[PDB]
Order: sequence, then C-alpha cells, then structure tokens
Amino acid sequence: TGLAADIRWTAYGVPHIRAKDERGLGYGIGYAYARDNACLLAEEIVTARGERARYFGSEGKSSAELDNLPSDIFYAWLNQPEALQAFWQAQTPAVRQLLEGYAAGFNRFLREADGKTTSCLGQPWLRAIATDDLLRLTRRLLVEGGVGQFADALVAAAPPGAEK
Amino acid sequence: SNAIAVGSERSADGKGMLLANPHFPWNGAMRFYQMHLTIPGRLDVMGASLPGLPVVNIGFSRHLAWTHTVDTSSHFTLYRLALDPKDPRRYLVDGRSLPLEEKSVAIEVRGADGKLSRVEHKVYQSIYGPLVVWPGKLDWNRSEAYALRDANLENTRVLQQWYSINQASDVADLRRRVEALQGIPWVNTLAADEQGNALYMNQSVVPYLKPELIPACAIPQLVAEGLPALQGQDSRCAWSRDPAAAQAGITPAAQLPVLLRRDFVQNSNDSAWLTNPASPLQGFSPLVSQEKPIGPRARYALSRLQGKQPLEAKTLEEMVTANHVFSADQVLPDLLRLCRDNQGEKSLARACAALAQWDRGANLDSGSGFVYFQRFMQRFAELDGAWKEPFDAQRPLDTPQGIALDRPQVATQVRQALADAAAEVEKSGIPDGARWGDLQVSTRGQERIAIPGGDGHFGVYNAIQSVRKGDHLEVVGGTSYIQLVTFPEEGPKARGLLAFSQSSDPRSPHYRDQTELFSRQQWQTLPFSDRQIDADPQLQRLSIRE
Ligand SMILES: N#C[C@@H](c1ccc(F)cc1)c1cccc(C(F)(F)F)n1
Repeated sequence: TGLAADIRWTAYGVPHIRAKDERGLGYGIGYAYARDNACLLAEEIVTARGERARYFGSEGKSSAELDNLPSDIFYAWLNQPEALQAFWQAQTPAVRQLLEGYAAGFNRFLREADGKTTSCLGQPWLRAIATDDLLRLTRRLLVEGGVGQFADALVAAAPPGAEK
Repeated sequence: SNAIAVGSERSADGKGMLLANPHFPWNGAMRFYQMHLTIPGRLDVMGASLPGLPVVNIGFSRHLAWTHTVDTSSHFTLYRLALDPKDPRRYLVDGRSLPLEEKSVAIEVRGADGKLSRVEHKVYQSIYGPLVVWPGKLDWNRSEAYALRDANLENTRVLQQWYSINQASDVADLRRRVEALQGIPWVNTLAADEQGNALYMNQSVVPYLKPELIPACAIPQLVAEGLPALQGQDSRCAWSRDPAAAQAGITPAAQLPVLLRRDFVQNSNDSAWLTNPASPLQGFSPLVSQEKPIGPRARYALSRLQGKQPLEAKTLEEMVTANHVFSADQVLPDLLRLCRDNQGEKSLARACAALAQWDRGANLDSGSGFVYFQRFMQRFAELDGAWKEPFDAQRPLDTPQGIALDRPQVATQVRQALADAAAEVEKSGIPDGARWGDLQVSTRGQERIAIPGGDGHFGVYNAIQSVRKGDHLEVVGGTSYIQLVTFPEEGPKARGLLAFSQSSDPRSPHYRDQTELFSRQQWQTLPFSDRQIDADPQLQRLSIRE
C-alpha cells in the first residue's frame, strides 16, 4: 500500500519510471520488468532458491550451465535463512523500499498476465515473489566473482576414504 | 568488457564523453535490461540493470556517465589447509588441531515418477569458509585440503552502492561515493562528466593482506597459475584488519588504483597498469593489480586513442562497429608471407586464398579467412617461442608481434599448424563462398539473425562469444548494453542499443527489435529528457497503484 508509479515506454519497450519515493519507483521497475521478463526472473529465482531439481529434475541445467542438483545444493548453502536475514537487516530503508516495491509490482503483473508477453504462463514455477528472492538473486550475483566460480568444487568436496 | 572515458583535453568539444561496451551473457541472471528511473528533484538516471535489481548498473544522468568492466583483482582467497595427521576432518592452525564444521542442506528432487525425493548433502566448512575440490589440482587427501574465503559474502553494501552511484552528480562525487562505501563487488568503474573529467577506479571488494605478509603467505606454485592461494595453517595469513576499510579484511580505498585525467582512461579486462600508458599504475598488491601483458582489445584501443588528434563520438562508435580483428595485425602479415613461400602446396591453397581475400574483419560480409584465422590462432597459441618479437615489458603496446619465420623449426610448426587449421575448417560443413554472418547467429523463435563481432581473444573490440549448435555458431555472450554518451548544453546525448533486446520472451514485441538493429549496426537515441521522450512517436504511458 502507498505504491504508485508512472511508466512511459519509448521505442523498443524501454521503460521510464517516475515515482515520488523508492517504494513507488521499485513498483514501476518490477512491473515494467515482469512485462518483458517474468519467466526469466522466475527461472533465476528458482535457481537462486536451490529449487531446480524440484521443478525440473536432476537431468537439466541452470542458465549458468550447472547441473540442477549441484546448483541447488550450492544455492541452498549460499542463501540459508540466516544469511538472508543478516543481509536484509543491513539494507538501508531506501534499498528496502526499492525491493519491496519491486516484489509488489512484479507480483501485480503476474496477477494480471494473460500470456500476451509471458510464455510460461501456467507453469507451477511462475510464482509471486518476495524480497528474500531478490536478496537471493543479489547474493548469487555477489559470489559470481568468488565462491560462485567454485560451486561444482564445493559440492564435490568430500573427505578421503580408506585409499592408498 | 570495454570502456573508454575521454576528457576535456581530448574530446572534440572540451567535454566528457564515455563509451560503454560491457561484455556479458545474452541469457540468464546477468542479462542487461534498459530502464530510466526518476524521483523528481532527487534522482534521474538511465541505463541498464541486472535481473531482479531495482538500480541502474551502467548508465548516465544530467552531468555523468559511468560503466564497468570485469577487473583482474582477486575477490576471494583459497586457503591450503594442513590436515591433522590423525584425522583428515581436522586441520592445523598454528599447530593446533581444529574440527571442520558440517552444515547439511536438503534439496527436493523430482524423479522419473513425478514425485519428490529428499537429498541431504553435507557441506564442510573451516574458519575460512567451505572446502572445495578440483580433482587433480585441489584435492582433499590425508595431508591437505583447500577452503575458499569469498570477500563478497559479507558485502551487504552492493545495492546501496549502485543506488548511490545513480544519485552521483559528477566524477568527483562518484569517486567519493564509491570510495566511502566500497560496495562494488568485482568490477572496475570508468566515468566521464560534463566538466570533462575522465575517471578510472579499480575500486571493488578485494581481500587485504599487508604487503610484507604476501611472500610468506602465498602458495608460490598456485600463485603462478593465477590463483590467490594462501597458507591456511598460519593465523598470520588471515586477512589484515585496517579500520579505514569499510569491511573487516578488505583493502581500504586509498590502496586501490585510481586514475583521474583529462585526456583518456580505458580498460578491456586487463589490470589497472596501462589504463593510460602516459601514467602507468604500478606498485599495487598482487591481489590488486599486476603489470601483466595486455590483451589484444586493450592493445587495439590504445592504438586508436594514443596520439593528439581529438576523439569524436563517431570515432568511439566505429571502434566497436569496425569489427576489426586486431590479432590479425600481429600475425597475418608473416602468415601471408609463409603462404606465398608455399604456393602449390595442394593442402594450403584454399586457406591462403581465403586469408589473402579476408578483410581482417568480423563483419557480416567478412570472408572465410576469419574462420581459417581463428583455428590457426588456436593452434598458434599452443606453440613455444614462435613470436618474432616476444612480449617486452618496455614495449607493452607493440609486443608480441610477427611470426619467427627465420627460425626453421618454428616455420615447420607454423606451417603444420596452418595445415591442421585448414583441415579442421575444410572437414566441417562450410558452404563455399559463405560469410561470417552466414555462420554466427542468434536464434529468435524459429528464425535466425546474423550477428557481427567475434571473440575478444582475437582482438575484436565488438567481442561476441558463440558456441556450436547444429549448423551454426549460436551467440551466448559479449556486446550487450551499448551506450555512448556526450554532454551538449541541452542535456546528455546518449546513443546505443541493447544487442539482444529488452525481452527474453518470444511473445514480446521487444524480443528482437534491437537485435535486428544490432545485426545492421544501427545504434539509436537513448531518450533521457522529457522533450526527447515526448518526441518519440512510439510513446506509451501507464500509471499504476495499489
Ligand atoms: N560486480 C558485479 C556484479 C554484481 C554483483 C552483485 C550485484 F548486486 C550487482 C552486480 C555484476 C554482474 C554483471 C554486470 C555487472 C556490471 F558491473 F554492471 F557490469 N556487475
């Protein structure tokens, strides 16, 4: 509530969001973005939640080309509840409002979508999102320069057996 | 990624100018999206952003444009652990046996039947972070293991950092805001402002070790292979704590390379070193920046920028749209001499023909010479001592150069390598006469659109990475969001494109409209002012609330 945005689109579906505060601004961003990329975002949130194998089984890959189950194990490890909470608690009011606005506006588009620009309409993984989801996405991006590049290596890390 | 920022001393107008040409994937979690954000009176910025993020990552505002490129700094460190000789699940710190921690995660898996199984998986962790196993290089045996400490795990400042950059007025302000918050994860920042300043910062979140600790804390063999590896059995190899850093264990801003000039700064994913050769950036931690030989994109750009002629908007544009395969400048002259030397080797004739006919470009219309050149180069790079003039710390801009044809065994190896390259190309299903654009494409639904550019590793500033799919090369990353910004007095003038278009959804009116233009290399206005926006005959408008 108290979420409002004015969106203009110029040639090529470029949005121009105007709002009176961070919450309205995020509202317009998430709504404009869902219109163009709802399914991409839903797919990447699934990955970032470690739910690939839940929806798609163990046989496929994420968009970063990791197997679904090693990818899920890595993201579940990365985006544990306590990591998300500490992360949220360190966000400034303005960033928080940005994020709550985004989630709300993304969700609003999902509520109205009839498939005009959304191909995955009806899939079970196309779902309402939450601020934690965007934190999951954020943390996934942060570690792309670090432990992300060792996701396979982390999953494979097991202690020795009896061998000689 | 490329970026050039031009200052008052080099632009044709005495003002700043920025060329943003970042290279990122065409799909997935880093697919750029364009947008313009405004809270009237206190925010007005336009550019591109990443999926899920309510901030602009690369863009401009009334007096500033900024952009990023992937830096060569370390953002994590490996730690080699000494295992307790009695227990490979315990590890030694200062000779004291420490227990590994276990965190289990549980994942649901959809089986053959459509039903869910629960898979439990143990993640082992040390004081540094989780253990990692790269078979054959980073093992976990009875004597050692490796843990990884990623500095961006504790960077909670990333979104506030970009939000703050979105509110920056000019270069000095942008620098202040970045140096205070130190929330940039793992990119360089380059920027220009109206006043005509041009800025380069290697200002990101980098693990800090005091300079005297390095020689003894490094794992020397792993460090020669490019890995930031430290000795994990000694507490004095923990990251150093300095109260000036914005986060415990990261390098303070005063220790990260910055260069503020009025002529130019540039970066193509090399280190800070040759950002502008008239002022080398030297003397940094090896975690930060090292004076290593620059790749062909940087060499190319430096070949265009150095000198004293002034740089026009159009000049920066063409550096991208030329599709010039700069690596050819190093090897094709001699390679062609070798061709002439061997006229009437039945095996080499299609190759040499193709290569003499080639425009040295990765244009849609560029001939098969690019294909022959690429595979030649892949084998050339695996040869020892074949450069006429090897890399030379003293001539970093013009070395290496030429084939050592004068040395008889190199000549045999270069010849064999061109025969192998030719055989690989000829073996594959290339129709005779076919162009680079007939091969490299991006699939849109059931159509295909020819895409210009080529791999950055061959010096094509318009870097396009592709992979084999069926009969074609399918584009997967490179040139993505393009913005070229100047500052007329009326307001920021920006031009560019999003290569792959706004929407990844095939149903969208904006699934391929800009891809079509990218194919034709027809950049467009990026409308920023209310006047420019209202001028657009496609303009549409929705207001929403809840
Ligand atoms: N550095 C960094 C990354 C990033 C990580 C976390 C995040 F929240 C935003 C950006 C990133 C990824 C892709 C592109 C870029 C960009 F810097 F914009 F070019 N940055």
